[PDB]
Amino acid sequence: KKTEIPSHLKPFVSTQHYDQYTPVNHAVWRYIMRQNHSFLKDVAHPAYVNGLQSSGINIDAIPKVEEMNECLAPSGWGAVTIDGLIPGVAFFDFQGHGLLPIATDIRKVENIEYTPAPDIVHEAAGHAPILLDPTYAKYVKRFGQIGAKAFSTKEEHDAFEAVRTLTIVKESPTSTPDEVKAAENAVIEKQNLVSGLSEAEQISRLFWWTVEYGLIGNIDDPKIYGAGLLSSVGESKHCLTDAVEKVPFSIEACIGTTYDVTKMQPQLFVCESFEELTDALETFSKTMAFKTGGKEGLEKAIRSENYATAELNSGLQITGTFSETIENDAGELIYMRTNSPTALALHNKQLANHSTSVHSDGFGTPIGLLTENIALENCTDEQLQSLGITIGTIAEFTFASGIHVKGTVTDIVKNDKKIALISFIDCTVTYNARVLFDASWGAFDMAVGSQITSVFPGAADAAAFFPMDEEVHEIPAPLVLNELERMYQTVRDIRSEGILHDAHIDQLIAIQEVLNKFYAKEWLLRLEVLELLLEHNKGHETSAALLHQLSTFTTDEAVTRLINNGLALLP
Ligand SMILES: [Fe+3]
Repeated sequence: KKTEIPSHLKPFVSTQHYDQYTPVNHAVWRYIMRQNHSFLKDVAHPAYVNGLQSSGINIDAIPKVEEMNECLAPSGWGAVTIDGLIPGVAFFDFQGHGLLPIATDIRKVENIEYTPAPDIVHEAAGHAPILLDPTYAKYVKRFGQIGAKAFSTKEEHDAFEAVRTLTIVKESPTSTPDEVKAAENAVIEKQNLVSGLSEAEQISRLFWWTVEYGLIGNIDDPKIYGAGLLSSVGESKHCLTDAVEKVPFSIEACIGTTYDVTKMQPQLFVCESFEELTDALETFSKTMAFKTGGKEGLEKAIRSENYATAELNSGLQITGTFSETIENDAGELIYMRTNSPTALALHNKQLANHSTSVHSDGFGTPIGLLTENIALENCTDEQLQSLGITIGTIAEFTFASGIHVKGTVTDIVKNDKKIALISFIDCTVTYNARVLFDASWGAFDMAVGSQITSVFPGAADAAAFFPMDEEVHEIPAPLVLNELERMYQTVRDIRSEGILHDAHIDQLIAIQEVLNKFYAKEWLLRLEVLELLLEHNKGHETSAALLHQLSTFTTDEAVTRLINNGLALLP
């Protein structure tokens, strides 16, 4: 059975259009994967070669994400297509559900060595292979669940929105250079306001030094598992040199080390085992608001200025933008409120009659034990009758804080044995002089709890809380393929047949003549023709000429390295 996509993450899911891959795109995939196989089979984690094949990824052509999804299903994993930049919490949430999110664009031939934007080479060929090791898949899935609970600052949310805006303007024909420059400046302004170390920044550093640039084994002879290294033979070769410091993995070093995506990594972190990473991630998770709860967790929710969920010891989950807290003389929290539409939930399921439409202007809740050391959450029906908490009865009780509640009880919502929500009408709630609830305001819904167990970003029932929009994407128009693309396709068609008859050899010589007359800088198609002739021991004169031309092709250092690496794989 295939891994299911949660309804809340369905809005981020797109479609891979295979017909948008040109013959050059398949050739670029093939060259990179052949180079990746040559070097990584000896220096990468042992799972890389069989893991790529078992993930549905082949060297000859770009992979289909739907095939990868079927291939990973026996491992309890899946693959989905995403279009454009998605929030970090969603990126991690997919992984927490055992789903690999893959952007399907491929890099241009001019950007084989470095792509400014991560492509299918990195997102499929880098992130999928080691998942075939169940210990690694366990770490990535657990990392996904923890990363989806990480709080970001309002400044980080603003910076992310501005970055998403720039990508839409930059990739649009209507946009002017000045319209782009403004979006570029908005990013610098928003990024400048970012300060401090959020849980999300720490999780981002941990993911980078493990899932992305991680090394495993003896520090003297480390093996590569990092997706960025598995997608870059150039970086993987440099990383194993003394030019890059190998440092033992630690949570402290990784969460405290910043990174630059533009330049090669100055240091890399070596783990002994995936079990070590999983244990360290769990130990780190205890510093996070989802595990801590309390005012410390709620403070992170307020700094986010974004939707968050507070879970009480009753199990009542409150989803909204938290805005204010009332603390006592000892700094202990006794009351909290939201300033936004709010929803209430039990067991990640929205309670009936407790949607955003009901709580449109905010939700306020006293938190603590009652007087006489009474935990209202664990109170029995008999104890509630003694307290006066019975439907149709005017209830009057005082919290240990001094918050005073008087109202006619309308409803009691229980979570199993525990009391979770007490609804009131004609209700007045007061703390000293301050009126926390006025009877003119109507219904008071009192969440029951003495402690805040967990604070996490987003919603407990995201499908109910958020609009699950079914976006419509237009199918892209069919590609028009020029002479060069057709020549690449012709070499691929001949290689697939596995026969090199006289007419096929004549076609290859015709292609070599077109390249000599009209395509002086075309090195990849020349390499593919040389590879094919050498494989079938045919066209001896054409092969010698192509080998000499490619060996002495250009003064350019990058292309020379790219050609020489291709020449190195020849029979
Ligand atoms: Fe990556």
